[PDB]
Amino acid sequence: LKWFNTLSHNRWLEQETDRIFNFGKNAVVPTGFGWLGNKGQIKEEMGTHLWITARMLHVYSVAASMGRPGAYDLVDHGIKAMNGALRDKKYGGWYACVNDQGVVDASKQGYQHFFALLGAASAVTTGHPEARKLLDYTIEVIEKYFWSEEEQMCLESWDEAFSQTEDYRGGNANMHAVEAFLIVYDVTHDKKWLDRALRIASVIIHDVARNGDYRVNEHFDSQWNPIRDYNKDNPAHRFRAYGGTPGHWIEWGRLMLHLHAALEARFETPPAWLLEDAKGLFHATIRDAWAPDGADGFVYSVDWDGKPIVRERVRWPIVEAMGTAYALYTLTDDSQYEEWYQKWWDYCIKYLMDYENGSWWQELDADNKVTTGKQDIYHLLHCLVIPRLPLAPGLAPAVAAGLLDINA
Amino acid sequence: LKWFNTLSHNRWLEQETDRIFNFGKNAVVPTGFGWLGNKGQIKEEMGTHLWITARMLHVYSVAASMGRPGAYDLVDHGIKAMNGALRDKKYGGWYACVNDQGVVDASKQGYQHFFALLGAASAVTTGHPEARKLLDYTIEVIEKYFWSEEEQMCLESWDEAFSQTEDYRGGNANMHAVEAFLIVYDVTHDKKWLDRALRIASVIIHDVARNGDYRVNEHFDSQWNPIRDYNKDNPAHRFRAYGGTPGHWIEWGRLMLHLHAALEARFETPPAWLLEDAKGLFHATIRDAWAPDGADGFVYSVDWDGKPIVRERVRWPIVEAMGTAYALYTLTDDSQYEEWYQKWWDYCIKYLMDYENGSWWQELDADNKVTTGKQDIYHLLHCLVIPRLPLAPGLAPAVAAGLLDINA
Amino acid sequence: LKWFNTLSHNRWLEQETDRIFNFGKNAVVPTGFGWLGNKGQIKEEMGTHLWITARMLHVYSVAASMGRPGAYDLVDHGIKAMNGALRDKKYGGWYACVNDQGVVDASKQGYQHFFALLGAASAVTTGHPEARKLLDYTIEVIEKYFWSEEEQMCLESWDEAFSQTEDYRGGNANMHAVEAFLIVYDVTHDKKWLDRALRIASVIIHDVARNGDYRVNEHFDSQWNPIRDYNKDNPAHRFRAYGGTPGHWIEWGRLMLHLHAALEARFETPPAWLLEDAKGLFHATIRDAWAPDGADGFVYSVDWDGKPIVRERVRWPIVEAMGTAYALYTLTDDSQYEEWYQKWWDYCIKYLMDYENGSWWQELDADNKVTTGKQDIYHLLHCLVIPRLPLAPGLAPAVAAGLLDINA
Amino acid sequence: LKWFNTLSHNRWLEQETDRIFNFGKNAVVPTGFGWLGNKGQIKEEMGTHLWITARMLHVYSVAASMGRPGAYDLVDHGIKAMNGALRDKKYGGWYACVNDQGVVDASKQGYQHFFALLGAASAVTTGHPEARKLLDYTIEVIEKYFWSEEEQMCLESWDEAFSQTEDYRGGNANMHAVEAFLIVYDVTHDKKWLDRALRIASVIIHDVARNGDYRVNEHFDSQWNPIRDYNKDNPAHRFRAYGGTPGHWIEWGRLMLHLHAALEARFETPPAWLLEDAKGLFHATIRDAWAPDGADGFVYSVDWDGKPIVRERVRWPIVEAMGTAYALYTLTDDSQYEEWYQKWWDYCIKYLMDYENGSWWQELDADNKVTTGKQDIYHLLHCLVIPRLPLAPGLAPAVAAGLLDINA
Amino acid sequence: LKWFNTLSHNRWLEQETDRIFNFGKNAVVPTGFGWLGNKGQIKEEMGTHLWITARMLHVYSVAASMGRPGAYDLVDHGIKAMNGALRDKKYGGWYACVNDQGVVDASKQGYQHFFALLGAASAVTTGHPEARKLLDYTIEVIEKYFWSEEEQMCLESWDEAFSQTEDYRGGNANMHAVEAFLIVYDVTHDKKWLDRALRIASVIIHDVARNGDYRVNEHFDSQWNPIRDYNKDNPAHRFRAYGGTPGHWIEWGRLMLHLHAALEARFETPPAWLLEDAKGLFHATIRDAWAPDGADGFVYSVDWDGKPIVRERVRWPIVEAMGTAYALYTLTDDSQYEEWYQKWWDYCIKYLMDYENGSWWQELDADNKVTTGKQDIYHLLHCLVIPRLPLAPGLAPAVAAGLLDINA
Repeated sequence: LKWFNTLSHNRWLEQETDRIFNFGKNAVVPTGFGWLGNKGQIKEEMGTHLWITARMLHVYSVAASMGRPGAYDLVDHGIKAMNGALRDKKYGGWYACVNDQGVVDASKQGYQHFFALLGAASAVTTGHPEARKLLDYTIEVIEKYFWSEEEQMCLESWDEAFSQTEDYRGGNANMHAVEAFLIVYDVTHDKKWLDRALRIASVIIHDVARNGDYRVNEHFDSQWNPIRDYNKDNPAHRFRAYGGTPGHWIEWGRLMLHLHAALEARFETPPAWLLEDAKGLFHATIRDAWAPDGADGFVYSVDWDGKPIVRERVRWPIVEAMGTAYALYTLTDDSQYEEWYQKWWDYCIKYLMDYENGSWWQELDADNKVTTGKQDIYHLLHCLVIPRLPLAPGLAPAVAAGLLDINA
Repeated sequence: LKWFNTLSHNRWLEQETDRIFNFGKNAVVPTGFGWLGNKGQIKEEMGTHLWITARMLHVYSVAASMGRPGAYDLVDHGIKAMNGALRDKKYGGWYACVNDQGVVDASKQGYQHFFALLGAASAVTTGHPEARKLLDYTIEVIEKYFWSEEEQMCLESWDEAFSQTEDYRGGNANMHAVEAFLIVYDVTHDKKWLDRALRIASVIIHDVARNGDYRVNEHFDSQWNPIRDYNKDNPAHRFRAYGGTPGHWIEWGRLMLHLHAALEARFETPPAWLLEDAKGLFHATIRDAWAPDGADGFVYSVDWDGKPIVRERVRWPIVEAMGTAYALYTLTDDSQYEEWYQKWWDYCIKYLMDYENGSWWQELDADNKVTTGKQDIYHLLHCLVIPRLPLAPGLAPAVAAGLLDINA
Repeated sequence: LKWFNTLSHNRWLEQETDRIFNFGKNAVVPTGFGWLGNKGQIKEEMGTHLWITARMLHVYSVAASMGRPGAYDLVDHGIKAMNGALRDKKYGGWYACVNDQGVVDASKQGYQHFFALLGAASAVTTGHPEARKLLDYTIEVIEKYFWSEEEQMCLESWDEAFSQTEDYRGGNANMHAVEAFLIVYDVTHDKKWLDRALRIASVIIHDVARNGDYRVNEHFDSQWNPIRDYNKDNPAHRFRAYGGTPGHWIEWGRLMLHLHAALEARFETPPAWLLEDAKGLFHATIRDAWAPDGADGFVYSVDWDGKPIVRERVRWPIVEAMGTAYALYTLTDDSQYEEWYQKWWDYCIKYLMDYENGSWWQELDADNKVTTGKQDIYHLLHCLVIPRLPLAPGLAPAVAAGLLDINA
Repeated sequence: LKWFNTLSHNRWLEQETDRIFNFGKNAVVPTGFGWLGNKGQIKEEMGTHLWITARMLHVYSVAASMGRPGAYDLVDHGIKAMNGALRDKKYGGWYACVNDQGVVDASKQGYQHFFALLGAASAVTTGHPEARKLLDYTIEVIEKYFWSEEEQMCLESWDEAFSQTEDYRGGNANMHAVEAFLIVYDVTHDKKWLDRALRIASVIIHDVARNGDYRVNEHFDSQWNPIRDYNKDNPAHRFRAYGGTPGHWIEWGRLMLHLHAALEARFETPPAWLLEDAKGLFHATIRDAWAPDGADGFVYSVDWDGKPIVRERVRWPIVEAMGTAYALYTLTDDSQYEEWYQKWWDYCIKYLMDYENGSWWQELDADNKVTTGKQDIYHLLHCLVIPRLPLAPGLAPAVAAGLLDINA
Repeated sequence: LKWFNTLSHNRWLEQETDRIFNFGKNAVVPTGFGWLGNKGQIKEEMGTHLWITARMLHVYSVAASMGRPGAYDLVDHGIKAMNGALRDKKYGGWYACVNDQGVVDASKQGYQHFFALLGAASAVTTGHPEARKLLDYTIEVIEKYFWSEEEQMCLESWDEAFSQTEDYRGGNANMHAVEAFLIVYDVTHDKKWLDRALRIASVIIHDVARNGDYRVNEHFDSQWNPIRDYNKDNPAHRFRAYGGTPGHWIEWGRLMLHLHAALEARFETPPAWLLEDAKGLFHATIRDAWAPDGADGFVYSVDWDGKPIVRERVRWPIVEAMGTAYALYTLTDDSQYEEWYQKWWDYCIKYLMDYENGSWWQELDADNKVTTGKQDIYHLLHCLVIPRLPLAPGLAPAVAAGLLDINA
C-alpha cells in the first residue's frame, strides 16, 4: 500500500539500480557504447549508435553522482566518444551510427541530437572538465539545424552535409527536445530553454493531443498539420508506427510535470494545463493501452479510436508509466497513482525482470511471454531513480545536488 | 567557539528575530510604513518613505514564510502601499516620500527603487496573489529608468517626470541593485539579472575597489570615472560622505558570495575573483575600520589613507560585518571568520541591543555610548536569519523554500 | 504560504501555548478551577463550575505530557476536585457548580458530564495513579444516565437526584460526547465508544445537518424531532441560541475527521461520508458565517436562510475553524485549507490575542473591536497543539505518545 | 510521565536556562563577580568572592558554548579576574574574598580553590586563548597545596602564606575536588585526575558513608578519622553543620555516575560500586531528608539517626537531587527516577522559582514560604543542562562538543 | 563530484566492505589466521604469521561493531591465537610465525608486535572478556622491549630470547607504533600514548622527511642517523625497499591527522605542523609516485630524486592514498582532495578489484596488468570504513561508539 517515499522501498530501487548499472558497463567499445544483447554481450553488427552513446553518457553521469566507482570513467569515455568518430568533423553534428571501420549512417537525426544535448547537460552535472564545452557546441548544433526559430518547433532530420532537411515533423524528436531542454535549463537558467519546452508542449499536447481525447499525434507535415493516415499501409511497423504510441503519451505526461515543477521552483505559478494535460495523457494511456485484450501489460500502438494495433508488450512503455505515476502522485497525493505504480512493479518483476541473464527483457507476447536485444537501460532510471527524487531540478541535476531520498 | 550551524545558537537568533519582527509591526501607517523612534513609536514628521516601506515589505515576507501570524497581513499592506500613495500614477515609479495629505518628495531615486525591486521580489516568495504583478511593473520601471543597457550599470536618480537623470553614479544605488537583482533571479531564474549582477561587481569591485586597496570608491561621474575628491569640502555629511564607508565594503563582500553560490547552484564554476575580492573587502574593513581608535567597534567613514573620519559607531555596519563573516565561513571553512562573528555578537549585546526600549540602538559614540531613531530592522536579518541559511538561493527565497536551519 | 508541518511555525505555536498554559494556572481554587476574567484574575462570584474544572484537567494533562513543570500538579488537583465537593456523593455524578460555601447548582448537565469524561480520559494519558479509577467511575455515570441505550443517543440533563431527565435533546451535548468518546476509545479500545460516536455523527450530521445545507440543527424533542423554531422569540439569547451556530458546524467537521483517522489507524477503510460531511460543514461555515456583513470574522449565530443573527465575533468559533482547516488539509492536502488557516491566524493576532493583559480576548463586536471574561483556554489547544499532531490518536493521547511535531 | 530526552521538555529547560543566564549577568564587577540579591542587584557589602567568581567563570563557559552572545565576554572577564585582585601574586593561589579597596579574606580555602580548578577547566572548553595558561597555573597550585600526595586525599585550607594547613579534613572540599577533577580529565586525559577522583570517592563514600547507612560523614581529623560530634554544640549553624547534609549525599551520587560514564567512554568496565553507592546515596537522601516533617521539600541537615535538624528548605539540595535523578535514570532506565524528577520540578515551580523578581529563591522555611540572597546560579545548570546531556564527557566539555539534546 | 559524507556513496562502501569481510573469514586456521591466496584459499605453506593474525583480530573487531554475525567469533579466535601457539611462553612476546608443528620464525619483530598492540586495542572495543588482559600484557611487552625511554623512539627487533636488539631503526616499525598508540590512547585515555605518538612523528616526519622534500627516510642506524644507501645492492627487493616508498609517506599523513583530531577532541589546539606536513607528504606522494611513467597508478618505490625504481602498482599504496585524501578533505574541506579520492576509486575498480575471484588483486605491472597472494584486507578498511567516520576517536573505537556515517 505505502511504497513511495519510504526508505525500505527506495533501498530496493537502489539495489535494482546497481544491478542495471552493472549490466550496462559491458557496452563500452572504442567509438563509444555498443549494442547489448539478451545476455549482456555486444552485438558488433549493430555498431555504435549516437542515441545509445548519448543515453549512456547521461546514465553514468547519474551513476557517478550516486557515488559509484567507475561510473565517472564511463562519463569520460562518453565525452571523448562525442568528440570522436561519431562527430562529423566536416559538417558538424554527429553521425547516426559508426563502427571502427568508419561511418555506417551519416544522416543527422533530430531525436538522436537532442539525446546528445541531454547527455551533455547531464554530463555537466558531474563537473567533468570537458562537459561544459561539449554542451556549448551541442547547443550550437541544435540551434543551427534542429530548433527552428520560424516555426518555434524542432526539425526531424538532415542529410550528412545538412544540405536538405526532411519534409516531416515528428512528436518524438520534439518530446526528447523537451526532455533535454529541461536539463539544459537546470544547468544554465537561460530562460529560452524552458520557454521552448513549454512551447513544444503547448503545441503537440495542449493543442493537438488534447483535442483528440489525449491521443498524441506523432506525424505532421512540414506545415505542422497532423498526417493521421501516415504509415496506414505498414500498420505493424514500429518505426514511426501508424496511429498513437501510448508509451509516448504517458512519457509526455511526466515531462510536463517536470515543467510544472521547474516553474514552481522559481516561485512561479505554473499554467494549469500542464497538470490537467499530464493527467489527461496518463488516463488515456490506461484507457486505451492497459490490458485491453484479455491480459495485463501495455500494448505498443493504438489506432485513432482507441483500438490496439501492435499488441506486443514492449518494456519502456510500462517503465515510463511508473515514472509518470510517481510524478502525478507527487503533485496530487492521490493514492490511485501509487496503486498503479505498485501494480506495475508486480507485473515487471513477474514478466520483465531477468535475474538469470541480466537487466529486463526488451518485449513480450500479447500474452506476456518472452519473444523477440536489451541495448537500453536509460529508460529504467525513470522508474528506479526518479521515484527517489523531487520533480525539480531534473534527474541528473537532482542526484548531483544530493536530493536522493530527500522526501523519504 | 562553535556557533555557526548549531541549533542552540540558531534558536537564540530566532528569538531575537521575533523581538525585532515585533518591534517593527508598529510602523504600520495608512500609506505604508512609518519612521520608528527610540521607543518603537512613529515619528509622524518623517512621513512615509519609499525605502522604509519597501524594506518592510521585504522583511515581513521573510517573517510570513517563518510562519508568524500577522506577517502576511503586513505583506499585503506593503503591496497595497506600493500600489497606492507611494506610486506615481502619472510618470511611473514611486515618490521618494509621501504622507496622508500628499507627496513629500516626488524625486525618483535609484537605491530607493532598487529596494522597491527587492521588496517585490521577496513578496513574490510568499505567493501573495498581487505580488508577481507588482514585480513585473517594478521590472518595467527599473529597465526603463535605472538599468542602463548602454552603460551596463545603474543610474542614480531622476526628477519626478523622468525628464533628466543626475550627472552622478554611486556605488550604493548599484550595490542595492546587485542585492535586489539576486532575488529577482531567484524568482525568475532568468540568466540576465545575474549577468547584470556580476557586471556591476566586476566594475565597482574587481576593477576600482581591488586597485584601491579594497577601499570602495563610492562617487562617480556620468562616464563612471572615480571622483575621489567628492565632498572633500563639505563636512562629515553622511549623505554621500567623503571618502570610503567600510560598512558598505563588507556588505559588497557578502553580496558577491551570494552571486558565487547562485552560479555554483546551476552547476557553473564561478569566477575565482568573487571569493578573492570578498576576502579582500573583509580584511580591508577590519584593517581600517575595526577598533582603530583605542575602542572596540567599526568607525563609519574613512579616507583614502584608511584613517577614520566619522568615528561614530553606526549599527548596520557591524551587522553586515557579521553577515559577511558567516558567508566567508561557509565558503572557506576558515575559523577566523567565526571568531569575528562571535566577537561582534558580544559587542552587539553589550552596546547596541536595547532590551529596555526595544530593537537596537542606531548609533553610538566613538566610545560606544548612546548619543543622538530606530527606523530600520531590515539590516538585522542579515545577522539573525542569513546565518541560518545557505548562500543560495537568497534570503526570502531560502526561507520560503524551507531551508531555515538546513545545515544545523 | 507554507506553515503546516514546518518547525518554524510550530515553534511559534508552542511559545504561544506556553503563554496560555501560564494564564490558566491562575484559576486554581480549593474546589477545582475558577472562572478567570480579563486580567487573569479569579471572579470568585462565578464559583467553581464542573465544565471549567473538567476542561482544565484535560488542558493540564496535555501540558504535563509536554514536559511543563507544575502541570501535573494541576492534574492531580483536578482529579481531587472531581472526587471532592463537585461530586454528588449521594446520587452520583457531579453538581453543575459549587463553591467553598456549598452547592450552587445541583443539576446534572450532560455536556458538562461529557466534559468530565474527556477530562478523565485525558488525565489517564498522564499515568496519574487515580485517573483510571476516575474514568471508570465516570463511565458508569455516563452509561447509567447520559447514554440512552434505548435511543442510541445522548440525553441532555437530569435533576440533582436523577429522577427525571429533560424533555429536550441537543447537538452540543452530543457533540461533546463524540469528542469525549474518541479519547475514551484511545485509552480503552472498547469498540463501543467509537461506534457510539459514529452513531451520534450519522444522525446529527449525516442525517439532519446534511439535508439542511449543512446547517446543524441543535434543538430536538425527546423523540428526536428537530425543533427548528426553538428559542425564536429570543434571538440574541446565546444559551441554546435560536437557529444555527456556525462555530459548532466546523467543530463537528474536525471531530468527524478524528473518527475517520481512528478507523484508518486500525487498518479499516472509513466511510466516505465522514470526510464528505466535514468538507460540507467547513464550506457551510464560510458561506454563512465568514465576513457576511462587510467585516472579517465569524458571526456567532445565523438563521435557517444563512442570514446572521448574533453578529458579535466570539473567540472559540474561529479557533475551532483553524483546527478544522488543519484536519481537512491533512486529509486532502488541498492548499485552500492552509490559506484559510493563515488568514485566520492573521485575524486572531490582529484582534483577539491580548499580549498586554494575557491570553486572548473572548469577544468583539461586529466591527471586531474589544467589548469589555477570559475563562477557558481549552479551545485554544485546538489551534495551538492540534496542528502539531496527527489526527489519530486523539489530542492528549497523541502528545503522551510523543507525536508532537512528528510530521514536521 | 515522559520528560527525559523529549524535545518538548528540553526546550522548556533551555528557555528557563536563558532566564537564569540573564540573571547572573548583573554580577559583573571590576574584580570579578559580585553577590546578587533577591532582586538581582549587587550586594556590595559582600564584595568579590573567589568561589562565586570561579563558579560564574564555569557558568558562562557553558553559556558561551550554547551560542549566547555576551557569555564569552563574561568568560574573558572571569579569566582576567582570576589573574587580578583575587590572585595572591605574592604567595600564590587566590584570596578567599576581595573588594575594590583591598583583600577582605586572605585565607586559602580548599573548596574555593577546587572551584577555581573547575572554572579553568570549563573555560578551556571555550577555546579562550588564556584558558589553558589559567588551568596550568591552577593545577600547579592544587598539587602544591591541596592534593596531599602523602594522604592521597584533599586538604582543607591554609593561611595566606601557605605555611600552615588546617588541622581538619572535610568531604565538601574533597567532593568539589572530584567535580573539578572530572573536567580537568576531560580537557587533558591525564589518568591521574580520574584516578584521584576514584580514590577520593572510594574513601569518603565507599569506605565510610556506605558503612553509615549512606549518611555522608563530612568532618575528619588529619588522619582521616571521622569527627561525628563536630559542632554538636551548634547544630542550627550552617557552616560545617553538625551531622549530615543530605544535599551533599545525593550530589556525590551524581559525581560517581559521571565517573562511571568516564570509564565507559574509554572502553573500560567501571567498578560496580560507583553505581551501587549512587543508588545508595539517592535512597538515603529520600529516606532521611525528603518531606520528613509534614510538608514537601528537602530539609538541610540531618541527625545521625536520620532526624532533621535544620528544616529550612535550601535551594541547591533539591536542584542537585533532580540532577542525580537524571543520572540514575540514564544508567538504570528505572522510571522511579523520572517520577521523582518530575515531582521535584512541580515542587520547584510552585515554591522556588521566582518569575516576579528573577531567578529562584535561595531558601524557604519549613513550610515552604520565602525566608529572609540569590548569589548563585551555578547549581541550577545541574537540573537545567545536565538533563540534556550524556554523562560523559562532563558538563562544559559535552556542551562544547555539541552534545546538547543528543539523546532527545 | 560529491561523494564524501553522502549516504549513497557510503552504502556502496559498506556493501564492498561486506564482500571483503566475507573473503577474509576463510583465513581461519587452528593457530590463528592463515595466508590467503588469489582465490581465497589458504596457502598452508606460509603458516601463521603474527602480523596477519593481529591484523585480522583488528579487522573482525570492526566487523563485530558493525553488527555482523560471525565477526565476534573471529575476534574470539584471534585472542585465543594471541594467547596460544604464537605466544612465546618462555621469553615473552610472540613468535613471528608458527604452524601446527611448532615455531617457524622465533624472531621478535617490532612492526609485528605493534600490530599485536593494535589488534588488542581494537579487540578491547568489542568488550570481549579477554581483550583488556591481552592489551595489558601487550603493553608490558612493548614498554619493555620495543619502546626505548632513552631514545624516545621504537626499537626494530630482537632475537627469540630477547638477548640482543637489531643494530637498526626503521620508520615502518615506528609508523605502526603511532598507528597502534592512537588506538591504545582511545581505550586508556592516557596521554602517554599520544605523547609517544606525537614524539615519533616529530622526528620521522617534521624533522627528517620535511627536510628531504617530504621523502620519508626509513632506514636509520642505531644512533638514528639516516642510512640513505641501505639496500642499494637489492634495489628491487620490497622488504625495507631502497630509497623511499611513497605508500608509507601518504600513510604517515593520515596518521598525523588522527593525532591532530585526537588533540582537538580534548580541547587542545594541535601543533600546526601535523596538518602542514600531512599536506606536504600528500603532495610529495603524487609528485613522485603517481603516474610518473606513462600509465596511471602509484609506483612502489622511488629514489632520492623522486625517480621511480620499483614500478609495479602494489595495492596498499593507493588504498592508503584514498584514506589520506579523506582525512585531508575532512580538515581542509578543499575539493582537490575529494577529486583525487574519486579518481583513485575509478582506478581501483578498473584494475585492482576482483569480483571474479574475490577481494582485490595484490600487485600489478607498471602497465596495471595482473601477474604473479591476497593475504590482507586490513588496509582496505582505510578506504572503505575510514571515510564513513570522523578522525577521532580512531577506527575501531569510532565504530564501536556508533559513529559510522555520523557526518552523512
